[PDB]
Amino acid sequence: DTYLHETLVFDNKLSYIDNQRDTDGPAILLLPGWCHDHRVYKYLIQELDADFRVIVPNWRGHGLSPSEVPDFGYQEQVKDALEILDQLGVETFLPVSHSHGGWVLVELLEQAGPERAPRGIIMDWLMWAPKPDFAKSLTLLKDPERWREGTHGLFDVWLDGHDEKRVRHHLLEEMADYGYDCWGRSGRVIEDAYGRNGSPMQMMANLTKTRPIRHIFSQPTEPEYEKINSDFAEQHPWFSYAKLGGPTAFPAIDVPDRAAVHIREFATAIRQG
Ligand SMILES: Cc1cc(=O)c2ccccc2[nH]1
Ligand SMILES: [K+]
Ligand SMILES: [K+]
Repeated sequence: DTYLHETLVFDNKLSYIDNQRDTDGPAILLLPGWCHDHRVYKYLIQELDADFRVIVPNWRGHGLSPSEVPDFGYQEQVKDALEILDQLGVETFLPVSHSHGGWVLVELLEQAGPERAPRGIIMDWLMWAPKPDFAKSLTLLKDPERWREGTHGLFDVWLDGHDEKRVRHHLLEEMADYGYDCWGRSGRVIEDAYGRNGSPMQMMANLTKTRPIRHIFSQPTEPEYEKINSDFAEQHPWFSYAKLGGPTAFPAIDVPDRAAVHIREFATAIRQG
């Protein structure tokens, strides 16, 4: 992209997006999920580019040139993200995550505190403990014989029977160059994160300093899913959700306008005390 930079972060060389917009805070920090890069945010960046400083960190072995790296998890993602934020001299940021980027967002909210990271937005992140089908997929991702088969079953779930041109391009073209190294790592970390933390909702409830977090999602579409978000929202003043009605698990791609108004609303709220 026009905005794609690269820096040394401890051992590893990481690419990141930085639009270097010279404007009022907070910074908008878009956090990739596993085994994809800033390319998932190219439509979202367009919505935000003019009115905000937009930062997109790419994880170790993630970017236009995927490469094998030493095993790491979401704690390393936080430190990696914070190291890029120190080098860019960014203080106050609004983290916005996609899917299992959420583990990075919540740990980041903890480690940075409510002053630097006063709110967060989590997009299409499975709020409940893995269901058998998702549990099955992590299995396949972790198996060096069937990891690719694992990715294809997930692609089926994320597209939800839609011929959605932009999302299909993301999955089959922009994730094509990611291998078992990444997809195997993704299965290991996400499985461990649900195992260790219970769920995203347990992790968020467990924060030392609870904060405005909004879950914005299109999937899953079933009533039972909306109710756990609704019940959690009832129990926690700080939690809200928005069902975006988009066709796929990638609203950043297929309803970027809708993603942006929620991001903008949280950005506005931050700018006003
Ligand atoms: C980009 C992306 C989205 C996901 O929901 C996911 C889940 C498991 C493994 C890898 C993954 N990768
Ligand atoms: K279509
Ligand atoms: K609430």
